[PDB]
Amino acid sequence: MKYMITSKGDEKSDLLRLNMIAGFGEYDMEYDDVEPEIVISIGGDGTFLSAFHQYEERLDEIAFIGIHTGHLGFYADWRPAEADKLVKLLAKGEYQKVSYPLLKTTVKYEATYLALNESTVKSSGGPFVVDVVINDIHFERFRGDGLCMSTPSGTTAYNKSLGGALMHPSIEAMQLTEMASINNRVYRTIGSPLVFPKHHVVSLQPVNDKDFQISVDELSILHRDVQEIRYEVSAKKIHFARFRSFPFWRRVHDSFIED
Amino acid sequence: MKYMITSKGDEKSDLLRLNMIAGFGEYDMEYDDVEPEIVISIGGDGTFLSAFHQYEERLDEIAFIGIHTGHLGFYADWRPAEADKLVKLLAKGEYQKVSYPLLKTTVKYEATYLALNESTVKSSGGPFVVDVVINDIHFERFRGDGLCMSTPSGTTAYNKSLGGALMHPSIEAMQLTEMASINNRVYRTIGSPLVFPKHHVVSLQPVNDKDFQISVDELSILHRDVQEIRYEVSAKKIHFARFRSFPFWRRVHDSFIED
Amino acid sequence: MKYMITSKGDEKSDLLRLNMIAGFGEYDMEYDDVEPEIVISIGGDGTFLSAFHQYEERLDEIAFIGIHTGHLGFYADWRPAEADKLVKLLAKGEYQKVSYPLLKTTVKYEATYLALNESTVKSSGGPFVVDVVINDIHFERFRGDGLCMSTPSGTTAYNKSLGGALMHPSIEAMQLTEMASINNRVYRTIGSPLVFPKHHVVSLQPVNDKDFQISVDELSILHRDVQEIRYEVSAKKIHFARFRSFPFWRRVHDSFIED
Amino acid sequence: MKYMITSKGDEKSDLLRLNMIAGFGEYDMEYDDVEPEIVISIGGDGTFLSAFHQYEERLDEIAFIGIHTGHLGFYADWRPAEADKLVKLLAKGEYQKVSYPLLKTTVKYEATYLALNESTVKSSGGPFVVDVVINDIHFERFRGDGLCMSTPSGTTAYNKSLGGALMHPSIEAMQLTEMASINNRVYRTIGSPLVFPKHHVVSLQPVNDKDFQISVDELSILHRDVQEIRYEVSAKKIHFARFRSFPFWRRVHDSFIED
Ligand SMILES: Nc1ncnc2c1ncn2[C@@H]1O[C@H](CSSC[C@H]2O[C@@H](n3cnc4c(N)ncnc43)[C@H](O)[C@@H]2O)[C@@H](O)[C@H]1O
Ligand SMILES: Nc1ncnc2c1ncn2[C@@H]1O[C@H](CSSC[C@H]2O[C@@H](n3cnc4c(N)ncnc43)[C@H](O)[C@@H]2O)[C@@H](O)[C@H]1O
Ligand SMILES: Nc1ncnc2c1ncn2[C@@H]1O[C@H](CSSC[C@H]2O[C@@H](n3cnc4c(N)ncnc43)[C@H](O)[C@@H]2O)[C@@H](O)[C@H]1O
Ligand SMILES: Nc1ncnc2c1ncn2[C@@H]1O[C@H](CSSC[C@H]2O[C@@H](n3cnc4c(N)ncnc43)[C@H](O)[C@@H]2O)[C@@H](O)[C@H]1O
Repeated sequence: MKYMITSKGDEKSDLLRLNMIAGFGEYDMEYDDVEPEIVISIGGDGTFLSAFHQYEERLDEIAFIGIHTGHLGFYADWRPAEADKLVKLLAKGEYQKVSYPLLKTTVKYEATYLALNESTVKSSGGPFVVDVVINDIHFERFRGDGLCMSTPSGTTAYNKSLGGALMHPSIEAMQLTEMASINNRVYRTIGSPLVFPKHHVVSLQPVNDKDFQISVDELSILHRDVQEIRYEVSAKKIHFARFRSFPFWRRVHDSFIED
Repeated sequence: MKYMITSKGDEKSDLLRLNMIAGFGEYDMEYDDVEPEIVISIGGDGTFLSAFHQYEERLDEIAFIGIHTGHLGFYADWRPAEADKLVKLLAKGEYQKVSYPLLKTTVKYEATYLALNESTVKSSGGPFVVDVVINDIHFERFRGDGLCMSTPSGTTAYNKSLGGALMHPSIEAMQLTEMASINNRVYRTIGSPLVFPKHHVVSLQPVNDKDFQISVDELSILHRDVQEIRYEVSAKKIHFARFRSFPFWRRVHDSFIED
Repeated sequence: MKYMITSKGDEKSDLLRLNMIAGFGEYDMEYDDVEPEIVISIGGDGTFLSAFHQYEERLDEIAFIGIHTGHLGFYADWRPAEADKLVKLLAKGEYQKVSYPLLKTTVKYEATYLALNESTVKSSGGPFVVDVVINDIHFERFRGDGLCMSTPSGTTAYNKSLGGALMHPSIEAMQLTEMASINNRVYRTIGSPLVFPKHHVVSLQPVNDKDFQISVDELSILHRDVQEIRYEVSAKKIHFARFRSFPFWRRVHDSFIED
Repeated sequence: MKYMITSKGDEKSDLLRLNMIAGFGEYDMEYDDVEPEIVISIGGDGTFLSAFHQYEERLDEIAFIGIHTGHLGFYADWRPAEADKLVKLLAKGEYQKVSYPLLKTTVKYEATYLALNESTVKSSGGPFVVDVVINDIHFERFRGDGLCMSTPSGTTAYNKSLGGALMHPSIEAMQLTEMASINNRVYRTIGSPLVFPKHHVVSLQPVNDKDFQISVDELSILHRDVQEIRYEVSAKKIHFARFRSFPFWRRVHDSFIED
């Protein structure tokens, strides 16, 4: 199979990558970073996120795998010590694929983005004020620091820090959380995180200022003269190559409770 | 069709019920509170919850409708002034059915319960301490006041007060929230609400004391010599009779933002 | 000096107590559990809390010291291994006293209680609903699970679990936190914890049911036919005997961040 | 007395100001915006905050008064309709002064600032990571969006939105709240807001990046090559001219519960 390997670019990760490439040389495996079928990321979740965005135009043709040299690995299944076992298993085509939901962001002045973790919106530094419209229905006028829309796998990231729920990635949904909402006599938001199914469309519309800092995972990005920001669950999915059982809730336990 | 009407039992609700029965007398509609096909609740959500539990052995044969004389009505679609329009529409079979997910609780010493909103667990007054087991995997030792497991329609109730996410009821899931968790050097919980798909089983197991106060919606219930408490999304669903568009997110807006 | 020692009552604590008493026998130190000037607690914070309540009628005549055999010790300064150094330092009168604020609870049908950590109020099992009156001014109608009023040293306990602020115990104040407040169109609470100075009086008044479960630290206590529950910062203080520097914020760091 | 009046600068506020000046012309009152003894603000809390910062070098020589043409007025005592009664009462020297605590911010590369509401720190857009040092004791490594340090009167503002406690302004203290803290296996913060007495010093120190966006009330301000950010309760206080009883907790009730 065609494969490539991205590295965090430190000594540890670069050497592990060189060793895996040497190991793949002993099988029918071609290194191709233009049209790979397998993308191996060696580093942290940041490296993994970069791999995803490198190859987001061929998501349906790629299965992703992560090796963690950190630190945490929510998108790592593998420790560096098991790199040889992985080469072997991967060479013999010994895996089933698992798909996770993604988030489509549309910015209208249209620019469209795909997020694996989340997309957030904040001011250019003045007040944030936006109207939140759900399936063409006006839901609330949000005043505060910003808003975050998360995929299920993203719920353990920024979402978690904002008080969001952790959602199993078999659920096809997206989750909206508030950053520092203003609530008083005058000014009212729901307060609570909101979980939306497939085919629901959440639209953010400016009230005064039309300049926003928009993030998509690790990318952040001042957008000027914005008319609308639209969120929905993508029709596209990320596919992981999976080689043993490592359930989501065990990954959550390992990352947050104890390992 | 066979129908019945439950009332909150105050003057307003009883008279509305008598008037609807008189109105149904002008159509091919038989009052039968043993085997109804339509159950009309007149009161608040408490009255509605009682109606549901009255008839939970024939959920697949019944479509529910709520008239609110309160106050709030998350399970009300109807104001008292529209009672005549409802009699008319209902008589002519002019409706599509909408189904919402339910929560199965199993208490092992087996007693099984069905919740429309939630089931909660707290101590008999001493410390609460339970082990939380997800699909046979030990996830955490919870120390605090209690735990709440919510259906999607229940997410606006007790769940919301505990910091839970609001979930659209088209999502087949259940949501676990903490009550006053202890977190320190020693003692660790996830903190965050957790959303589980269909077929996931969350099990609570005692550590010291085996006596718990368990609630299922409005029913609460000291259980003695408990071995296990098991939660999963039910295979059963509640069916509503629905006569116009009144989207979930608009109901949420109306109940929490402004009406 | 007159002293006594309370023990958690396990093997470890009882033996440490016997050894300290033997060590005190070599100085001018009289064991007197009726009118002690020093009260040594050996166990956890629960043991310490019991010691405090044992002797709350002679708080101005007593200095308290805690040895932790647990676990956590917010009211422990001492590990079991330093028990000999403590006997020595204490025998030679080698200490300055530090005072912490206390909370006065008055229950009117008057019963008055003193809390070192907190006093809480919940239902007898039905709805909790109370009117919150601050210095004779009606502030809110609280609907939810209950309320907690904390001393500064108590802010690390139940208060912390309810989202309360941690307050340095040099601040003469009390802090009110909510348990699962209901907030919607109809029903409104402040949401936020509230910190009150000395001489402010917070009064809770029943709306329907007049039966409440009231806790004062580890004591809990169904009160019937309640007219009022009144909170204010006590004029009385707890005195600790203190032998080296162990700042509050370092105790907090050690108990919650890492030790 | 020497006085001046700042206006929000809309039609309503400018005309009210012109009318008050005309009314003051009938008493022994000199308009002096260089060395006033009374500073009247007409607008919102934003206008009030600007007045405070206009005159922060002569805080001990000035008593402040606010008229609200909004909206909310936490620093307003007065509605526009009572402007005449105020001119009269103020002319006759008919008032007692009330003082509120302030927050000193020191930024070391020293620049010092005084806040009436709060000072916050966030990244220049990369990760925020800072070491939190309390009275020279290392307390935590904070990873997240930022931190907020609030005065007692500021606790109803940004602080409240971040989950902070509301504190009565007779308490001489400052309150530190987190913005979106990261908490996992690796990375740990206290979570809870922290309340510090007078004479406690909280210091923030950079870990990697040394560029921060620092706010002081409405002023925000990229600081480059930062070595330290230091917070303590100021020795300086803001004085209000006060003409009738309008207790803090009633102001809170009116702004957040109902008016
Ligand atoms: N999926 C997931 N779960 C848990 N942790 C994750 C995940 N993805 C990344 N990370 C962790 O994010 C950290 C840097 S990844 S770079 C971009 C991500 O930063 C995250 N981020 C940004 N600000 C915050 C805050 N304030 N809190 C939590 N997470 C944040 C956000 O989700 C972005 O997608 C590092 O500790 C990773 O292990
Ligand atoms: N589904 C739903 N959404 C929103 N509000 C609801 C719902 N169902 C009932 N209610 C409201 O609950 C109140 C009493 S219903 S009796 C049993 C329910 O009480 C609810 N409960 C109990 N304690 C609390 C607290 N502390 N907070 C919120 N909700 C609570 C819980 O969900 C139970 O299912 C009344 O205001 C109803 O309009
Ligand atoms: N002051 C203080 N700080 C931190 N931890 C404390 C403190 N005092 C006691 N404790 C801890 O409380 C636990 C049992 S003490 S018995 C009575 C106390 O229980 C506490 N309690 C009760 N329910 C809860 C919940 N749900 N969360 C936190 N704390 C709770 C409350 O403050 C009472 O005063 C044990 O881990 C002690 O180390
Ligand atoms: N003291 C006080 N209490 C309550 N509300 C206040 C106060 N001071 C100002 N305000 C309100 O802040 C709003 C704009 S004032 S301009 C600078 C202030 O903005 C506030 N701010 C900035 N971001 C937020 C967020 N996200 N939430 C709450 N407050 C925020 C912060 O406290 C700054 O001092 C307006 O509604 C005022 O009535």
